[PDB]
Amino acid sequence: SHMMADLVISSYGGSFQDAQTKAYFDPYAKASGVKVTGTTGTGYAKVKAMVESGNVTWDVISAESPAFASEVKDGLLEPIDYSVVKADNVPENFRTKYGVGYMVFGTNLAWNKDKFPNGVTPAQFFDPNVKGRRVLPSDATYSLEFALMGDGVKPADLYPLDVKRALKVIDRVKDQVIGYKGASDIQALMQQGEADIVYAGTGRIKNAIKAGANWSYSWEGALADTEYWAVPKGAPHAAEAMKFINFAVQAEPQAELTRVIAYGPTNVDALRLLDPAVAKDLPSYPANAKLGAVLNSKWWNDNYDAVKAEWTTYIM
Ligand SMILES: O=C(O)[C@@H]1C=CC(=O)N1C[C@@H](O)[C@@H](O)[C@H](O)[C@H](O)CO
Ligand code: NA
Repeated sequence: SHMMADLVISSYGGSFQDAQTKAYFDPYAKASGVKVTGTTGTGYAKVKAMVESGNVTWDVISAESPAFASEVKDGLLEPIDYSVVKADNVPENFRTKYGVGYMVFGTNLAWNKDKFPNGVTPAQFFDPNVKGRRVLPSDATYSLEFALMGDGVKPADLYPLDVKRALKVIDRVKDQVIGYKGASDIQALMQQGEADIVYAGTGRIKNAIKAGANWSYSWEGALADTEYWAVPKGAPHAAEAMKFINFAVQAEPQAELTRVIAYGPTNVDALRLLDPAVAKDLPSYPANAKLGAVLNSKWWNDNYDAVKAEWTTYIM
């Protein structure tokens, strides 16, 4: 097998995609001689539509664990070729039949420092007396766990999610929620000063700060999740996709990703390559982990369809 066209990788755009281009896409292109083209739009609904039409234009996707669970459940993915993906320094739990866990990321409460000098706690985010333009994630995933922790549900007691309660909690501040947005849209709103309080990926928050946004954040009520490399069923360059995944999950590219954006590696040999201070900005850091929870992809696997049908009518 050899690439005669570009290898198309679907991700989330903005600063995270810039980080993937710098750590993974351009280094892979240089190492292999493959032309690599990053695109946006990754998500369960789009992967489903594309795979079922038989018009697969994405060779690799980046999938968050609930989207990945739905994709696996619908048989939308090629099994990973582990004769090609060789990464024994990536723990076996991340090397799944249909995807390779390559990143651990937190989703955190962040606030504009000038609007909130004393910060914002998850309880304050869901307090109608606290005035501020709020932005929640675009889907029910992450949003529901945040609402529940904001309402005093202990991280250890999160799952099974009390969906009715979570929606009643969001109801308290719904009139102050300006949007249910994707990661790139949230970072843009922070930088432009069009939002005052958000729930977003740590890397997006810290990149907005790097760009001059006077915002702060905390690990209180944060939700950690795993991101996977997967290959849509019927991907025209499925074998080439395996070679990219193999390259990308090695210690050095994984370290280059965490160098540019505050998301964590799955490769155990990546952290010794990085500044020891990066550890403290990751979900696995014990002082951080105790203040939030880890997304339960088994619960989402079993409840996503029911939650989605409700969420759509809820935001509309
Ligand atoms: O793009 C990012 O920086 C981060 C990094 C991994 C990831 O899946 N991200 C997106 C999620 O934080 C989030 O935007 C999610 O896709 C939406 O809320 C819809 O489920
Ligand atoms: Na979401």
